[PDB]
Amino acid sequence: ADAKALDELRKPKFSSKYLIQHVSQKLIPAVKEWEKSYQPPVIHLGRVLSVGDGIARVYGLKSVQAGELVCFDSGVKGMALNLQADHVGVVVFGNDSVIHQGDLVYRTGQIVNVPIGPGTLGRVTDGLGQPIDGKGPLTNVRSSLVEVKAPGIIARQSVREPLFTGVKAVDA
Amino acid sequence: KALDELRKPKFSSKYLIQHVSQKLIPAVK
Amino acid sequence: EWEKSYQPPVIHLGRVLSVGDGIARVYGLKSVQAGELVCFDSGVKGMALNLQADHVGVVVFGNDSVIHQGDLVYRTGQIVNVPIGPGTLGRVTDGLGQPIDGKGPLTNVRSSLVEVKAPGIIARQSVREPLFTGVKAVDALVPIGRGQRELIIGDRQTGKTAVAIDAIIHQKNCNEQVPKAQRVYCVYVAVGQKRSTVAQLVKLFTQTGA
Amino acid sequence: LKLPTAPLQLSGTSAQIATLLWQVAAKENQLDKVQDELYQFIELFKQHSELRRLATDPFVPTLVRTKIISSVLKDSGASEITKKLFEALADEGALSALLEVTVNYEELMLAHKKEVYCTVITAEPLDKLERVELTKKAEKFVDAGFKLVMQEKIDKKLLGGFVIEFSDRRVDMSTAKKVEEFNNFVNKLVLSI
Amino acid sequence: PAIDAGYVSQVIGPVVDVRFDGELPSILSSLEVEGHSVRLVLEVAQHMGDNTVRCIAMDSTDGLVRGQKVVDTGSPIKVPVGRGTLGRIMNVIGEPVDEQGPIDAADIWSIHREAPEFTEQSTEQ
Amino acid sequence: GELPSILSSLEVEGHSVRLVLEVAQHMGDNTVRCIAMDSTDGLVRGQKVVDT
Amino acid sequence: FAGVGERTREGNDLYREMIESGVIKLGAERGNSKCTLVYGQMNEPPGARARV
Ligand SMILES: Nc1ncnc2c1ncn2[C@@H]1O[C@H](COP(=O)(O)OP(=O)(O)OP(=O)(O)O)[C@@H](O)[C@H]1O
Ligand SMILES: [Mg+2]
Repeated sequence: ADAKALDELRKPKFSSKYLIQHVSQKLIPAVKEWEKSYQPPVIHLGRVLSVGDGIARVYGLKSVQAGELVCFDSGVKGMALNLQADHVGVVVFGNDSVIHQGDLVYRTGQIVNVPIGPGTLGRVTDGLGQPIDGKGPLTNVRSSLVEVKAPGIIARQSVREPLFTGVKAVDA
Repeated sequence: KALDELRKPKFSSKYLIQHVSQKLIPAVK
Repeated sequence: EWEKSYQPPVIHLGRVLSVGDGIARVYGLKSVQAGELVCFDSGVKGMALNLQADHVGVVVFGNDSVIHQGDLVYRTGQIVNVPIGPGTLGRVTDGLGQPIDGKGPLTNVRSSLVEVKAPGIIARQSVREPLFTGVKAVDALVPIGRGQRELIIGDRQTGKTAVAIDAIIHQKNCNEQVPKAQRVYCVYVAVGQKRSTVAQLVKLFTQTGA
Repeated sequence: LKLPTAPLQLSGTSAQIATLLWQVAAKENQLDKVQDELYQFIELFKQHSELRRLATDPFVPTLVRTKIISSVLKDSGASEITKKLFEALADEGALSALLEVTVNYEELMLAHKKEVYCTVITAEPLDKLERVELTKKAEKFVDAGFKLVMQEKIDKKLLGGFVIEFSDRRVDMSTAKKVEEFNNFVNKLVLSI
Repeated sequence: PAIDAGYVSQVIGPVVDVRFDGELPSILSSLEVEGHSVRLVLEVAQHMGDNTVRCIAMDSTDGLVRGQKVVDTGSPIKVPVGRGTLGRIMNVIGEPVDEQGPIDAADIWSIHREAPEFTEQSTEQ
Repeated sequence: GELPSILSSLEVEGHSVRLVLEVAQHMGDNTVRCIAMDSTDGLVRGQKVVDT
Repeated sequence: FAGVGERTREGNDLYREMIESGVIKLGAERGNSKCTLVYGQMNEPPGARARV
């Protein structure tokens, strides 16, 4: 059953078309009577195959980046951890009880972001940068990746200045 | 290649032939 | 007589399905034996260990970097063997008997299987004659007869090799004094050690004469 | 019951359906009506994307997937072996097993016309008598009432003789290896004297 | 340009699978990924079996898409060696990370080789 | 049809004691996995299960 | 000095202290250096730390 024997099945080798021509005129009438039972097909969007343990398996999402924010139609964010050949395993930033099998997964097009800036100063945010202090959205702010690589050897210098704790045992 | 979606099958049943044999055997005259 | 009795064997082939971590899964090789030497077309050998219904699992005697997907692996027809005989004395061989001391091929030697059935009840006799270790903590308290397996167990750097090396060195001192029939020929198998540690031992064994 | 013996013993769960498909098509003498009906369906998946959506898309309901397949195959004289197979593969969502059944249906079919393929590599191209003396060598390398076809290639790295390649074994009665098998025999024997 | 240029088939953290349409790279070969934000080389670890190699990323894989073109360099990771590399800082793939310009090299040796043989050892203390 | 949400309650139709299942995960292929709040002895494959 | 998976602060400390020691010379006197540094420190992904 090797691929040398399977890629011979690319080229046609039937030499008798009495069933190709028959069902090609009955297939499209057959599919047309079952259209309210088809979910619309999904290629660049996603559809949830399995959800449970706080991990969703998402069919589709043909052009997700590894480790980017996906958005379920429930409004929950996820992060595409492993892109597999057939599905995408996302980890759900929130409660997985609101994600169902069959739900649309939308792509945000960005690796996982938080709002950074001067306007995030003062605020109580959650693990994803969404504010929970109740005093509005974050303004005067911009998105930055949460998995930046640390600066290398040549981007650093020695530690020279003191950070005063105010704790007497510590700063002594 | 447009047939490359079907090259690798995976099944929902370990006992798939025990269902296939219950439909192919009564196709015999 | 060789040429008048000569047909070349059919060589059964196999394709490498997948390869990695020193294991090659092989399609085909339908007449390979369990525990048989195979030969990859990269020159590296292998041993067919688990013969599954769809593939053969082959452990690779060497570096698996030269094996690709779809490489041709041929069976050799033979269970794994090594050269035995007196021509192995004095030589440093590798795990399959090929000499690594750089002194040419093993002359005066004969290939025998490495997995032999151990001698049974009717082939034994009582262990009665002593093997002198030369280590007097051993030969007084825990003495060793000829035909007896004795464990040297301990932690690291507690002197387990030194008990073993002194058994080998002492046999050289005893072999110069006994008749030819009762002389002890040592074999030291060094598994998983450094190559520097092994080159220090053949330096000691050459200097002692062992 | 009593089914015919399949010529080959194969692997599982897609090669195991194909040897059952071969056995009910050997009972009904439909071993080549079922084979090209497989070959039509291989071509049917290439042209219709909604027919191969019934094999890859996991969100197609199983009541849809078995009713599109049955209502499309109800006519055009398909074998009852075929339209029972295809509703069985659509019941379980195993319609994507069909490239792998067709490959194993071929190997059972080619071992039923004992036709075994070959490749003979020689040094220079053959005579018409060098062809006839060679099959007399080569049908003693197939162990039944099998027929060899042949495929003739050349290699002057061989010094005469031939190499027969059967895609699962080769036999090298070329004299280029008979030199090396001679030399290593006398390079072993002068070291034994 | 079509064959010996595979595509990213699946990404699981540091481990990438690339599918090559023909002529798989050897195990320990280096593979460059085209279109990444940084230079991402992948060292081939395994041949998975269906024209797929399993390889290890020498940098981060956040950003890899499942169709991304992967070229094979036909050799392992080859780093600059010599007296020109003295006083420089290199990373895993031999790039200078000290901002002192390119490393002039006597040779570019692959980072994979065997041990010295048993005849090559020196027993002196 | 549509699956119950995770942590939804399911009641098994026709059983000696009221058997309540709580949906633990969506397994795929239109199956949910449930943990029972009572004994599952006497439960038959194909018994009707109502989503609350 | 192969730094495999250790602190990047320590890579900067050794590099700077080798420049003031004259073990590493920068600029046109680079050839009079005695040490070359290879660094795969603990911020690297596990493929880079497995090969450095
Ligand atoms: N009887 C002894 N008298 C003095 N020194 C000894 C003796 N035995 C061993 N040593 C010293 O102790 C060290 C450990 O010995 P040895 O190498 O034999 O231990 P080992 O059990 O082989 O350890 P490992 O194989 O774990 O390295 C050696 O350097 C040896 O020089
Ligand atoms: Mg030791």
